[PDB]
Amino acid sequence: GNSPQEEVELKKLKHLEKSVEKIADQLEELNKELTGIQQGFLPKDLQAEALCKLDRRVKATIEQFMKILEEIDTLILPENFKDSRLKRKGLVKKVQAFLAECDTVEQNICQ
Amino acid sequence: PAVGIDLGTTYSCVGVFQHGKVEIIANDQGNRTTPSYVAFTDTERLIGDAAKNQVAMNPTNTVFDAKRLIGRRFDDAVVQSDMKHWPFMVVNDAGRPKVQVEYKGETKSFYPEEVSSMVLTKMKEIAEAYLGKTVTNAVVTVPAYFNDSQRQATKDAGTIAGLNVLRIINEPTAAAIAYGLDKKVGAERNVLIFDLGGGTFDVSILTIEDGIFEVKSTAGDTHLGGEDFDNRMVNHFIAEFKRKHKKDISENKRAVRRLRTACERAKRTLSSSTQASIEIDSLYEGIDFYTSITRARFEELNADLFRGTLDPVEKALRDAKLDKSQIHDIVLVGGSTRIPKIQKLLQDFFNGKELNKSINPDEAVAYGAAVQAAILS
Ligand SMILES: N#Cc1ccc(COC[C@H]2O[C@@H](n3c(NCc4ccc5ncccc5c4)nc4c(N)ncnc43)[C@H](O)[C@@H]2O)cc1
Repeated sequence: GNSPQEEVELKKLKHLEKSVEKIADQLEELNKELTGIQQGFLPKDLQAEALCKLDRRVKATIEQFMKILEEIDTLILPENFKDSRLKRKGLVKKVQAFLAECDTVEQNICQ
Repeated sequence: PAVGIDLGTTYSCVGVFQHGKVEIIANDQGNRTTPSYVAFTDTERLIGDAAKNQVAMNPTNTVFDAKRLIGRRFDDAVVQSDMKHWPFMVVNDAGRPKVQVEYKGETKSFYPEEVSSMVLTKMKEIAEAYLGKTVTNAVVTVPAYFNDSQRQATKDAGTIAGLNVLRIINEPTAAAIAYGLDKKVGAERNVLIFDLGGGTFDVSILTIEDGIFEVKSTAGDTHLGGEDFDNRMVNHFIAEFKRKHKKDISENKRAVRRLRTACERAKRTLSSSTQASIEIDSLYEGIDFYTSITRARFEELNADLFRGTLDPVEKALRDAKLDKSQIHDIVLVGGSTRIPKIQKLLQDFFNGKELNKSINPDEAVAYGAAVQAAILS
């Protein structure tokens, strides 16, 4: 059943999972800061300046997820590699929901 | 120590002739070519891989293609038409073109040669980081069709970069020098240099006699490359997804990008194998896209475009007053020349002639420049 070969693939996707987790925490840090700025602590001209800074970081984050997707898309997983295929699919779908989270943010600020 | 620099429109490459051998030098990222990219941000100026990596997050402030502007007037026909391909802004200033960007709090403009000198500095530094010493002597190549304003503004970009430009040498000449075509025995040779990259196609015919070079003609297409061949495969797979799923993906930017990135990679695979497989999970509305493409099908998608490369070639021969039998050497330069069908179309137009192609086609020009830089040093 379980092949030595599939451990190579599972290891690849584990390393990609951790990268996703690290971008996801940058995304976490974006909402935590957004909130504080989205509460009129400073004048509107400078609040906008903070929101644009925040927006450029949303863009970095989106671009990092995108590069993750491009790496996953180099994988060819045999139909028998059921564990790799399920972990690849989970990861893609997860990144995509983080990407939807990023779109919520940037369409809301620095327009 | 002297280095040879290919200052390409999209990529640059640096080589050093040392220990009787050309060493093509990798940058800090381990890449033997470096993107001709400069990016202006909130806090930093990025050059090379760092600049091209953030192109999606900063399109209007990432400058590339400066080689297209260098040495030209703003009202140059070329300048106006290329400008329609660029997401950054180009401006007129006393008759000469300038690129325009927000370098943070300001809003700055650069002459194409200032951008080209940033790229040369990076190449200079790549060489110094590998050699572990100062690099100042360099040959820098230019296209055979470059005018006096174009060869000079290129030489000045070098100078500004702190380089001593020993010579400005033509790219086709440099490729010839790479294959030791100038070392040949007796009578005068006609060499066809067929240069096809990701973005430009250049045909040049030279004469070599007693090692002395002469440009006879130039031809090609300013906007032809592997970029165009990827698009034929992209449209093929968009049609396929519409067929199997009744779904139109082309307005999902992230899906089109995934697909395209996978397509240029499949394309490269197809240069050494006869089939390429693609698996993209959840490409559009959660639908997985598993597919493959044969080499013959890839060739078929691009049939007109490949065949069309032979037209510049015939124009070149006409303009040089030569018959295709009177070409003694054909040299392959540019990443796209790795495509078997292109090499076979060329192979057969010259009635089976045999091609010079053992030197990495992306690297041949820097390779010839490095040979010549050592000789000049
Ligand atoms: N890293 C890197 C890198 C180095 C050089 C290039 C220049 O290539 C210019 C064009 O050449 C095309 N090309 C190239 N380019 C060389 C190349 C090498 C490694 C790469 N790795 C990742 C992405 C692109 C790569 C291109 N190889 C081709 C091949 N084998 N068959 C058909 N076309 C090929 C590319 O698709 C481009 O359209 C592009 C990227």
